Amino acid sequence: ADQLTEEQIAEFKEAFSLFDKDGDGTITTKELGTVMRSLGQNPTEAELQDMINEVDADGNGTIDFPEFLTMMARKM
Ligand SMILES: [Ca+2]
Ligand SMILES: [Ca+2]
Repeated sequence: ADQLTEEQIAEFKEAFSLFDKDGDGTITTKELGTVMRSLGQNPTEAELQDMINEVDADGNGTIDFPEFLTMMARKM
């Protein structure tokens, strides 16, 4: 288990699906709203822009699964 057991990791994969509902391979900022919100939270518009950028490794302005996982490492 790197991050966590295959369970938690697997769920992170599922969470990814929940994020990228379109399956475009790209979590958008607006989608981030949905994302954080879906986990049962309430982000501000700023939080969408900022939450992405804070965990954007490429500086592109989008989040993928790999980046999500690194973010997940921060989630602790
Ligand atoms: Ca998307
Ligand atoms: Ca990115």
